[PDB]
Amino acid sequence: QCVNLTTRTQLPPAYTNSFTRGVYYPDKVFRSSVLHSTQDLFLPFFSNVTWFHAIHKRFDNPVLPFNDGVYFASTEKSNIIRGWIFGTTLDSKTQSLLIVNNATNVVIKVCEFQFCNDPFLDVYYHKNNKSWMKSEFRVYSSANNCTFEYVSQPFLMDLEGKQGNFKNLREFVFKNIDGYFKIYSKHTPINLVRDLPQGFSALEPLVDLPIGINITRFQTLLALHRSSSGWTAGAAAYYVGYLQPRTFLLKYNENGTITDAVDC
Amino acid sequence: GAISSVLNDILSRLDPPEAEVQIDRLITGRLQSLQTYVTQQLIRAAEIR
Amino acid sequence: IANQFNSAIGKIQDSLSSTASALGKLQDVVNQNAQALNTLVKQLSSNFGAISSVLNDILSRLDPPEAEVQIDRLITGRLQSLQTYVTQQLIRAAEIRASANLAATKMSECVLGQSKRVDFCGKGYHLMSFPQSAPHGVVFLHVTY
Amino acid sequence: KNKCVNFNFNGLTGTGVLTESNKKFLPFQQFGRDIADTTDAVRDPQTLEILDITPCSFGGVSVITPGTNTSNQVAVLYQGVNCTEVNVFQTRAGCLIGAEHVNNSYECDIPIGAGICASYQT
Amino acid sequence: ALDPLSETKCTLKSFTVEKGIYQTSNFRVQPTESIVRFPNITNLCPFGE
Amino acid sequence: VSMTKTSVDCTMYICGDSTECSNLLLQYGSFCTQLNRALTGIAVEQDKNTQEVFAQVKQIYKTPPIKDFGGFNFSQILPDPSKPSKRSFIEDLLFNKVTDLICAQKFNGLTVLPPLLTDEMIAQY
Amino acid sequence: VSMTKTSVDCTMYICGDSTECSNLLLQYGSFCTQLNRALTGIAVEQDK
Repeated sequence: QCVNLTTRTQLPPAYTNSFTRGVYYPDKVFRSSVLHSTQDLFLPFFSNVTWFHAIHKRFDNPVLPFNDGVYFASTEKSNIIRGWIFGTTLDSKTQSLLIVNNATNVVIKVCEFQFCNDPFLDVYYHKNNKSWMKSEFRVYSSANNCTFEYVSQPFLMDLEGKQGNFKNLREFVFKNIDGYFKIYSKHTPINLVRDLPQGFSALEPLVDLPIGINITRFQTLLALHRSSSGWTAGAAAYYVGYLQPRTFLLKYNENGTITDAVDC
Repeated sequence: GAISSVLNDILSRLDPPEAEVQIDRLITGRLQSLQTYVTQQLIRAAEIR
Repeated sequence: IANQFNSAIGKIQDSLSSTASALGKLQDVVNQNAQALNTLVKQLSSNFGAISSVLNDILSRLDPPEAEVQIDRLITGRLQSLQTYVTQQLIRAAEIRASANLAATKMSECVLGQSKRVDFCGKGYHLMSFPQSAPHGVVFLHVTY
Repeated sequence: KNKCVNFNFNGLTGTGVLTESNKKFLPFQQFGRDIADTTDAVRDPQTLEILDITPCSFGGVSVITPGTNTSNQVAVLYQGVNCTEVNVFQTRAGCLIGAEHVNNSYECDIPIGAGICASYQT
Repeated sequence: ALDPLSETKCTLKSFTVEKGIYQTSNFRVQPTESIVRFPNITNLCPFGE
Repeated sequence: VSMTKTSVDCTMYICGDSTECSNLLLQYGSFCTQLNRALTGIAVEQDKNTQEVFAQVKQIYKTPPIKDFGGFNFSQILPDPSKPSKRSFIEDLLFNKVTDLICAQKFNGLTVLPPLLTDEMIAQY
Repeated sequence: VSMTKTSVDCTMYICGDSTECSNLLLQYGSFCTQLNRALTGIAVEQDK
């Protein structure tokens, strides 16, 4: 909760450039064999994105401003990331949106949460009988005054620690417009070492959340393990970016999938 | 048809909604005058060709 | 004179098949018509200052007297937009009719007859012209000395 | 299906012919549109199908008749549409009713289109 | 509206129709019936309970 | 020579499927009528361009069955009867290099009128 | 032979020094974007 980790070490906010990232399907309108010009909140091409990671002596769980919207890209092996928490104060002073996975399903609700300096979901005593079950919950102490509750499709997250290169890529978009929270999700495998791969990806909707609360900040909830100050987190890398009102040319193929995009 | 022919004058006097009503007569009048110039250029261009 | 002509016609086939830009004169006619029609349709989506560009929306939302005010704005702009299209077509109609008259003059002088005009039937002394059909136009093969 | 109707799908309305096509929409995109920003297709909100929306048939109506002193005979011609309502024949220009088809070729008198002309004769 | 010949006379504003073809009207197909398709009623609150 | 034939309906283009919109359109007088007659006249003139250009003769001329011109090969410029649609070898390329779309516009409210003179008849001229 | 080439800007001419005024011009669609190509075509014909 309020106790900082022993091995956690601060690092300078290194930056890296994303190439085509920030392209998504604007809305439910389908189009094919046409080139459309969409003006909305986007991630500019070749724009510097923040460089963060979490390992066993550098663990990154800071607070970042949400502004109007943000882009998210990360690669996972043991799926360290549990979810995200959104809100103005990220505390019980007001309402806060929480998108997380408990290893059963994806829980989405808005309540008044007790803020912690270092929220996360920890586990301990693995050794043989790898365990990895929910025991100690450090994200928030209690919740109340819930104005929203939602349950998405079920999923089982495998938190078993893994080694080697990053075999997965997960790119999300988090934005709020006219009191309507929109979220995009794309999951594709990739062979990656560090930095980011070079390629194009078409982001797709995930869920529609007409929440309508003010979000000035957000956190990235991670999972910790030990074989809670002495608990570590597996090797993972995630990136954060800010969206700007930029115009892209979305090229729709015969099947409707976006082949490529260009920033004017 | 607008109260004044200056854009800064109408914007600093009438409200944004009221100025749009006057600006409509300014743009509508300027469009008819602008299109009239382009239409004459196309006709004059044909005579030159 | 046979080895020159037969070889010349061979160059027309090779140049015509290899070079697709020589016909841009005709492709421009199709482009101008396509752009004018595309723009003419896209103007219907604009609201023209009205609360909404859809008639059914203002009828099902605004009051009867409020809709009439909005219908006037939509009709006014849509009318002007259609006047612009017609105005442009009549002007372009004078350009195509002018080019058609030139094709008729060359057809009679260069093809049907033999003209002594300088560089009207093409560089050099004109001998004979063979017309060829092309979409929305005509092609002339001028044999010169 | 296959009829001119006034359709209301979710919050979308319009008049046109509903014909199921082979188009495949993105599962998260229910309604499609053409290059002109006008819906060319839709996905049934209930059943899984893709309905191509074709606006109902319409076109100009032309009257083919000889001079008043010649005769009062009339032949109606439709533009850009085949014979629907309805000597009922079809041409490339559209449905032509009230005239007889003659294979023999004659000099054009009343122009119609697509290399077809009409005249008042035996 | 009596006959298509009269439509030609009214279109020309004269009783004398010269040999030729003229456009007297525009044909349009009207809708046969209204169609309404809305999604399922799923996600119901059990008020019966 | 020829330009695309288009016929626009000022009643349908301005007011889609609207009775009230069409009633208020009558207050503007002949603006609608003029815009329809204007495009109608152009479509008629576009056909005149083909009559004053393509066909210069009232008779049909044919080549002899035996071709000896003295060593000149006109086969490329002349029509090939083996083709399904009569055209020469030069016209075959002219047709491929120069470029349904017209049907979609017809239903969108912009009518594409077919030309009076077909392309096949142009090849015969 | 050649006519004086003049390129008029419907964005600068219509609304001087006004962001709000220019906002109303977007409601008219291509009217501004269309007039720009009409004058540009005349300038190209002057060189030919």
